[PDB]
Amino acid sequence: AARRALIVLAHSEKTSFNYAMKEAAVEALKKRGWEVLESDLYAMNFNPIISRNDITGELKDSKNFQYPSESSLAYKEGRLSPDIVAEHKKLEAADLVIFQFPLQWFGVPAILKGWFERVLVAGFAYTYAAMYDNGPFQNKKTLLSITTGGSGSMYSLQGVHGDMNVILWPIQSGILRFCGFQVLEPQLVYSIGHTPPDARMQILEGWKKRLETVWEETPLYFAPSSLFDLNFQAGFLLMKEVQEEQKKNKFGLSVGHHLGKSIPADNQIKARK
Amino acid sequence: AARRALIVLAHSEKTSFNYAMKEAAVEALKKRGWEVLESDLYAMNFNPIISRNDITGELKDSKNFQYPSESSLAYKEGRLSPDIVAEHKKLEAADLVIFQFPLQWFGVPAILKGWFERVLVAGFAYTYAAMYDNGPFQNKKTLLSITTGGSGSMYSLQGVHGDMNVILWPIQSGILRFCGFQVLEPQLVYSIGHTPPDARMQILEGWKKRLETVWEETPLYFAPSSLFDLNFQAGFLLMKEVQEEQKKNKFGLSVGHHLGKSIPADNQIKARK
Ligand SMILES: Cc1cc2nc3c(=O)[nH]c(=O)nc-3n(C[C@H](O)[C@H](O)[C@H](O)COP(=O)(O)OP(=O)(O)OC[C@H]3O[C@@H](n4cnc5c(N)ncnc54)[C@H](O)[C@@H]3O)c2cc1C
Ligand SMILES: Cc1cc2nc3c(=O)[nH]c(=O)nc-3n(C[C@H](O)[C@H](O)[C@H](O)COP(=O)(O)OP(=O)(O)OC[C@H]3O[C@@H](n4cnc5c(N)ncnc54)[C@H](O)[C@@H]3O)c2cc1C
Repeated sequence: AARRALIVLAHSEKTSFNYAMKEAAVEALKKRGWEVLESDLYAMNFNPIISRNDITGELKDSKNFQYPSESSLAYKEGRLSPDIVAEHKKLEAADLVIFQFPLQWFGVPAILKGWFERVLVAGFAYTYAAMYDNGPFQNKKTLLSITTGGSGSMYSLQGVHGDMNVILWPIQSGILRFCGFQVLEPQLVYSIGHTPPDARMQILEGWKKRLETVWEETPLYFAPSSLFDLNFQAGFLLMKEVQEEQKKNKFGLSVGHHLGKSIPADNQIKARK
Repeated sequence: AARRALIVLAHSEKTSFNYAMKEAAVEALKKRGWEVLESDLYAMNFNPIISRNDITGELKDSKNFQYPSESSLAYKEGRLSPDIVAEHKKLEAADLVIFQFPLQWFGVPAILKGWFERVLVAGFAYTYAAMYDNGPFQNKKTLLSITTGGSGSMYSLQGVHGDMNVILWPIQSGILRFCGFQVLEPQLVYSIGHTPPDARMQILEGWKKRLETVWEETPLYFAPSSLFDLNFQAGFLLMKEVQEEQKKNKFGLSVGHHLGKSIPADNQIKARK
């Protein structure tokens, strides 16, 4: 059941808790006989910006340059930048992809974003035909390990910043679910700048221990594609019948599919129903 | 009433609609006697990645390096990287900041995100004391001009991707409202790869015309800070009384503050109530 796992880290300092959280996981997975691959973006000095350099050879139409087309084509033609391929080879091998990073401006780190924008190529990572539960990565599992500066309360429903589930949605459903991944519960660590030395260790211990059975956890619930007429005809809308039935439901499905009703609960924070 | 405006563009090609949308705005504001400043990030070859190079001189504690502290301090001590200050000077002058960019992975472009993470320094852009409607930029107005590859329907409540409002929330409330900005209605252009030549022009015309009166539009509604006990004591929670009262309300306040109830409407797309 256990095999290869990819750990993507987005942090410049080796003295950070984010780096700790990194080694911990690596150390953990290894003991359980896994095979860990790493993409320490800051270390690799990975390139975040997307440009016509990601492609090799004739640019087809270098006049009215368009990245989406130029790249998915470069992909099939195997003319993609070597540093971008390097990653694909890793993704192709990883069964479990883990993203370690400090929450920055309600989102993912610039350098990480770029990895998404550059690595997750159309044709490889996704296709209008192969979206969400049809995505290419449906056999792989992924989760987010985040480090927050603010406090847990700040993200509660009555907190200043608002529901944390909303924040994760764009990342978990928008990028990972999109591509096909099975999104597991996110590892949330609030304000480590406030947590004392003890807790920090117990947190690393909890981390390690949670990894002993990551592969056996249930994924987060995202609205299944079946509920939609996935065609440019219907406009990719929730099927009339499904809308019909859903009318009898008091709750929405997921954060993005609240359907105007009350949003479930920790739909994006806890895996269950 | 009219004066300086900053336009930040995140697009590599000068042949893109996003570039069109950019000149249009510039051209428009200028006719109305504005003074336009620009930060074509790809052009400027702006640096997106955040690291200890953004600081000049002695790094205080270059042992357990921590970017939040090291930077806000470099800010006050005027020891910030020159390219980062260049922007600050622009922000300080701009009355209206407009962000033009193609939606990428349900978010902002890597290079743009970096600008956020690097330019919006603590002490200048925000402070735990000065957040949201207390933010430093409360006198400036901002809006997002986005270009989507997918179709409008795809983002509807019954669409594959889900409510568009959720997507914008992290950006509009999380970054812009946070810092103090008055967030105006976002300029949404869905799938221009499908819109015909005509529409494209009319869209640019609409754009132009909408700018003749941007400064007079009403901002989007975000839950006012007054509703919270903004202190590390209470944990920045919605005041008990406010919770009390809010109990009689059927709808939540904003996307992030849905308070478990039904989310208003185009709280993030249309400015009104
Ligand atoms: C541009 C930007 C935007 C941001 N936006 C947000 C935001 O929107 N919301 C928010 O909440 N926060 C935000 N932050 C703050 C950020 O989330 C925190 O600074 C970050 O998560 C802290 O994690 P870290 O791994 O860097 O750890 P560090 O700051 O280094 O802190 C780790 C702490 O644990 C100690 N430690 C390190 N290694 C170990 C180990 N192995 N064992 C035990 N103890 C150890 C360290 O000494 C230190 O006290 C932002 C920061 C930046 C720069
Ligand atoms: C990494 C990545 C992630 C993405 N993620 C998403 C996503 O999550 N959701 C999504 O919906 N899309 C996504 N996209 C697609 C992206 O949103 C579109 O490719 C982009 O918005 C198109 O805008 P553009 O300005 O580049 O225009 P272009 O692709 O260049 O297209 C402009 C069109 O208008 C024409 N045109 C150009 N200038 C003018 C002018 N002055 N007057 C009249 N016509 C003109 C052009 O000939 C062309 O047909 C992603 C793309 C990438 C590369």
